Amino acid sequence: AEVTQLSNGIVVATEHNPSAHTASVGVVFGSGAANENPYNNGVSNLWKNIFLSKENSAVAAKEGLALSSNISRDFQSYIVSSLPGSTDKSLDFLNQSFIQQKANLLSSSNFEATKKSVLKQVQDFEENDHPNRVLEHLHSTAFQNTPLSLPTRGTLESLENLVVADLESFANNHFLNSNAVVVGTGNIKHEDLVNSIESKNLSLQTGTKPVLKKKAAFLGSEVRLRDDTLPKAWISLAVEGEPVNSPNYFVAKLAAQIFGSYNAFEPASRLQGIKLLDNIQEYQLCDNFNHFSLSYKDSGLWGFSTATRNVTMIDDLIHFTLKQWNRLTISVTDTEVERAKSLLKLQLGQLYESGNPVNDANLLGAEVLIKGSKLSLGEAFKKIDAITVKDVKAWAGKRLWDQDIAIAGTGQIEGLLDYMRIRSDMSMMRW
Amino acid sequence: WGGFSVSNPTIQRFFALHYLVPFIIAAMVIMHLMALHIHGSSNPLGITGNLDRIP
Ligand code: HEM
Repeated sequence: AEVTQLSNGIVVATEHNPSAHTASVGVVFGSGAANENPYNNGVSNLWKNIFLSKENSAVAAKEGLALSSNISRDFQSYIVSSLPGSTDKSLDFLNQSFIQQKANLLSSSNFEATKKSVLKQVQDFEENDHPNRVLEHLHSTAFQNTPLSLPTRGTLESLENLVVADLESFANNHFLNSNAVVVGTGNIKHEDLVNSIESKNLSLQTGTKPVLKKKAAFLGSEVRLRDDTLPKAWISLAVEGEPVNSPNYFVAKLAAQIFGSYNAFEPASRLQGIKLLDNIQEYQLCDNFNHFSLSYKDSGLWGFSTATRNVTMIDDLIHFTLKQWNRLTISVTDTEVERAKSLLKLQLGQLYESGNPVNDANLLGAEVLIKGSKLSLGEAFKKIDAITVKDVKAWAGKRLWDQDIAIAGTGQIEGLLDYMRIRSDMSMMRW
Repeated sequence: WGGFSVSNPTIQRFFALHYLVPFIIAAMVIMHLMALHIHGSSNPLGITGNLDRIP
């Protein structure tokens, strides 16, 4: 990975790979869904679908080019893919839709066709995708009245008030030269990308992103969306975790790998070395679970999600899981730390070394915006190998022992008890 | 009475019956709580309580 700032202030990052048969060039901006207010929530989701509209995709398809876009809470990306030897054609396409000509995409015929397509997607998401809308409600109750609680797709009530003047106002404040990184992955080398950008002189004005007033803060709270006509119950639960650039960034990732993932219908996932599986397989308390560790610029979340049809024993599934989290402070063993070291190196080795240059362009550009450089995979492996049992017990006594939680749930969640009997399971009464 | 008036046999049998009836009350309190368990308590509104319960 090579990073280089040019004479006019453009940051170029490149990860060359000579054994790939494609190349990807794009632009990553450092503003996401957490840079909006509750009135224009959804302008980033509308800018993505304007880029991927049919009249834009038909111009790129005549040259042999494919388009991609991704909206997150801290960044956005607009990526063009081609063959290794058509990389200057994908730079001319990216020039003519972000720099030199943007008023033909925001015509009134193209805007109203795009807006009714996005309104159909958000309506279909809210009635059909139950594990993913419970995790979005967990962000809105844990970080409430703070910028980190807005959903990345927007809401159905906020999207119907957006006009074409809202999209031009968001682009003038956030699509700036001091907020952008030009990325390149696959079969493309660093010097041909720099010389191709420098051939077009690119005036590129000197604005600056608006700064936010409110800092993100965690609050212990809950939200319940009861629906008795649904067949299951979907629950997420979390504490406050680590941000990016934390010293305990990898220790929180190793603690979630100790408890891991589960699928009750796969025979090999029932044989894993996890002590929680002894409690929940006797009466078949759930269908699946997974533990996460999400990290953002300001704060983070650490917890688990689950789905079950055993709706009369929900209180045993929450009680057995939280009693295993207590063991990280008092009685975590040595075999559990050595097993989670090997499975964490396999997990993020498959994340950073897939064969997709579109996935690598998103991970590379999001990291240079925050740190200015990218940590290597060989240096991340030495940090994981130096974690001891005392490092885990020191982290869990600060973040997990007797702390506030955030809960979200939907479906047949009558058997889920009150806040204060789940909150009292965060300590043991033994010690 | 055990006799012709309130006398010595009256007081000696009143104390032995006084030791016993509190243990019969304790057995009827258990039968009282068994009938409470099948339907639960009422509430000051007089309407159903199956929609909102706390432990
Ligand atoms: C030593 C005597 C008694 C004991 C230990 C006792 C105990 C209890 C307890 C613990 C409850 C639970 C709910 C509540 O507190 O309201 C209850 C309810 C009730 N008791 Fe008693 N009780 C006694 C005497 C009586 C008497 C003398 C009556 C009536 C003549 C009575 C009639 C009731 C009724 C109707 C309820 C239900 C009230 C409701 O659910 O709204 N009990 N009792």
